[PDB]
Amino acid sequence: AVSASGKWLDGIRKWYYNAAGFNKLGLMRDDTIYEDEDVKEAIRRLPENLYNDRMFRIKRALDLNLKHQILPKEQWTKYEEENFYLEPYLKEVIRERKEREEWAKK
Amino acid sequence: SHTDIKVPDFSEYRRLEVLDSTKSSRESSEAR
Amino acid sequence: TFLRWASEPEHDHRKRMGLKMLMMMALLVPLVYTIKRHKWSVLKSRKLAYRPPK
Amino acid sequence: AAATLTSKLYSLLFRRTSTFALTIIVGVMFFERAFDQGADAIYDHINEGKLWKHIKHKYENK
Amino acid sequence: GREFGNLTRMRHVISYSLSPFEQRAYPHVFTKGIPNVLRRIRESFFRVVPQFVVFYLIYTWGTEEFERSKRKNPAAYENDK
Amino acid sequence: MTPMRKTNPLMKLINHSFIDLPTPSNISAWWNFGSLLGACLILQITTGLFLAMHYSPDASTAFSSIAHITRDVNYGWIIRYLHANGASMFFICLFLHIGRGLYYGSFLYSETWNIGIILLLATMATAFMGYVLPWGQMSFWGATVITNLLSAIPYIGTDLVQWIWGGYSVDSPTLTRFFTFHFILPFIIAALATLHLLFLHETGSNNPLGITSHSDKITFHPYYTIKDALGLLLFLLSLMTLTLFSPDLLGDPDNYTLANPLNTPPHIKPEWYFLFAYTILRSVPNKLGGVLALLLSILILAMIPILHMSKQQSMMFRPLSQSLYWLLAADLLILTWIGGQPVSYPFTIIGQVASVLYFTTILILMPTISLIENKMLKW
Ligand SMILES: COC1=C(OC)C(=O)C(C/C=C(\C)CC/C=C(\C)CC/C=C(\C)CC/C=C(\C)CC/C=C(\C)CC/C=C(/C)CC/C=C(/C)CC/C=C(\C)CC/C=C(/C)CCC=C(C)C)=C(C)C1=O
Ligand code: HEM
Ligand code: HEM
Repeated sequence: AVSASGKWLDGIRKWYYNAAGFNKLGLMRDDTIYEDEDVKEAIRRLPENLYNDRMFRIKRALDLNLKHQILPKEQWTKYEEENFYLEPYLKEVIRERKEREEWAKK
Repeated sequence: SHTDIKVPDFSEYRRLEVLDSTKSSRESSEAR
Repeated sequence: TFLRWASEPEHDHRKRMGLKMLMMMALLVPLVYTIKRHKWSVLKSRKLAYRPPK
Repeated sequence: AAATLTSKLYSLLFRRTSTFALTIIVGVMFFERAFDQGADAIYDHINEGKLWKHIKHKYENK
Repeated sequence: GREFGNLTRMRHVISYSLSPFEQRAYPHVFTKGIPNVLRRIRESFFRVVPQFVVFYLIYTWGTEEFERSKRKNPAAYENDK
Repeated sequence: MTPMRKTNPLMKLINHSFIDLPTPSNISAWWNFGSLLGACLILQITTGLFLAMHYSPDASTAFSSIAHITRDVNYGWIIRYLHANGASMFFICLFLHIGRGLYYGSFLYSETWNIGIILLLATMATAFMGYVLPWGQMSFWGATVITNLLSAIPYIGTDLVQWIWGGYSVDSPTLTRFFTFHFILPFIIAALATLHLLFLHETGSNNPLGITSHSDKITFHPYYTIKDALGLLLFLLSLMTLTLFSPDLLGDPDNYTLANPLNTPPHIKPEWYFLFAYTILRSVPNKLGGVLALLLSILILAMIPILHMSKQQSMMFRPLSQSLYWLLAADLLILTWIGGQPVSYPFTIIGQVASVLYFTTILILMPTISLIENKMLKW
């Protein structure tokens, strides 16, 4: 595979990640996704610990935005430590919807 | 345990009259 | 000058009311902002903590 | 050691809301006169001679 | 879902607050307030300003070109003779 | 023993809408203009009602009536200026009220967003018929141009124009019906505004972050009352400064000369708030093309929710979309500026470029960059 292009792709993605300010508030990537019915069901399937963590980090972000403050540098989220915890659940829900729609047309 | 909880210091935000944890706040109440 | 009056005979009165408005705003705007800060202080100083079972 | 001015103003007036309203309206009565007179004097002092009330002297009482 | 009694389900969170009368209305508004505003301005300066600068350049040139057009043409009179 | 605001039917509504309304705590000033809009409406209504007690809606005495208001009616000049200046403030807040939704993604509330489009069109009509009431040179001719714009209809054309005019041209009958329509529509807008708030309450307000705010909701009575009471004070400060120091800044002369059907001023430019659309019209040589452009413009707002492709509401976390947004705003500023300038070579070409750039950015660039940002996030 392409090495220089892949490294350039990784570099620009990391640059874009730092440009987005949600890491400044301790938010993970999966917290910012718009909450449509599919996301609502996906959240309903989360285990209690991840659900509890998600709610608290959202509260902290809202609280910080309240006073126009920013979390300290050392506590910013890092590009390599992020875990896409919500990806498997959302994918399964979307696939189920596609199967239902495919059946419904015939 | 519920006893490990203790309120973090708000000294920075407190009024000058009630900064210290020694003098009663009752007298300053009317003024504040 | 006479023509400027004939097209605006409320000139002097308009500016007098403006003068009073300026001084009244100067007194009021800081006061109302102070009340806003007073009420909102409880939220701006709020501190949060997260203590899961472990 | 004297009790602060604000403390006295609170106990006698602000503690009871009815007196709090009474002092407000009396203050409005007084401040209205004071503010109006002060502002008018300032405006006139900015424009001596221009305002016609300062010109009446040159022609009055025939 | 529309009443404070039942909106969400949270757990294991604590909050601390002080009364309005026990704290200053302008705390650290000289040492901690101004720098935060400067952070806000700096963090979003290049995302907005430069575009509006282009607008100003387009506005100035335009006016200049418009007036430049009304100037008389010396090349339309050299031969008129 | 229980609170009396939870039993009386009239107090239940006030409690729901005003006192115990759950509202996000992190909403910024952008969420204040909503209230201000209603406040401004309430001002206009009262200001206009007092002007109606001395206005004669006739083509031969309307202009003289206004002159009499400003010279003989006690504090008539201030009332007239407050009405005129308060209309510009309405649009300023209205444009900023619409921009917030565009930026933060509030259009996802279909019902509320669509009701707003209707409210915008209703307010635009109210302001146009109000501006013709004074019966000045600009008023007379501005109505003529805008009313002759319906002749582009394929087969009906003239019929609508003559029907609206109540005759073969613009004259007293047109003035009278416009006066009545001006009077009534604002009250219709009030009913629409209640429907606007109705559909809103089912879901609630959207926070700047775009994440669900159900964990940080607070009551409205103690916090946003004072916060919205401070905004209204600033709104009044701006309005009173405009009225008491620069009464005629956002207006235009030639409205103080009697309307002449024969004479016509050269520039004849419309009001500032109806300038961006005016340039869009002039950019297309065809009449039918221009009118379609004007309409297609407003229609874009209805189509914007369908064009959304990103997996986030707010553009706060999408800087490329932010840059496009601000470029679009600058384009609107250029359109307004061009509308204020005469028809000439540089202005005409610039207007055409601005118009095409406007449409292309909304219809093409925004969806493409949104997908690109989804790619760099490994969505
Ligand atoms: C030259 O200068 C000028 C301009 O400039 C060019 C101007 O302009 C103007 C201005 C004037 C005009 C255009 C005239 C405008 C009209 C007027 C003055 C008339 C004023 C009065 C009114 C409209 C009031 C009449 C209507 C009334 C009371 C309507 C009441 C009905 C309702 C509430 C029902 C509607 C309800 C709701 C929420 C909104 C719609 C319905 C809904 C459920 C939501 C709809 C959407 C959906 C479910 C979403 C569907 C789904 C999804 C994803 C998207 C689907 C996408 C697909 C592609 C299928 C002037 C004068 C001018 O001189
Ligand atoms: C013309 C008179 C109008 C009035 C009186 C009015 C009134 C209001 C008020 C008071 C709010 C609450 C503000 C908030 O909670 O942020 C609001 C919200 C809203 N308005 Fe209007 N509005 C008007 C026009 C419009 C227009 C033209 C649009 C165009 C889209 C619009 C779209 C919206 C939307 C989407 C919201 C919800 C914002 C959110 O949920 O964050 N409104 N309106
Ligand atoms: C949103 C609501 C309204 C808007 C936007 C609006 C707008 C306007 C505008 C821009 C003008 C012309 C100002 C000028 O030429 O300087 C005007 C004139 C007028 N409007 Fe309205 N108006 C509204 C509501 C009302 C209402 C409810 C009445 C009820 C009587 C009213 C009565 C009048 C009158 C009498 C005039 C004549 C102005 C004059 O004689 O100078 N308006 N309006």
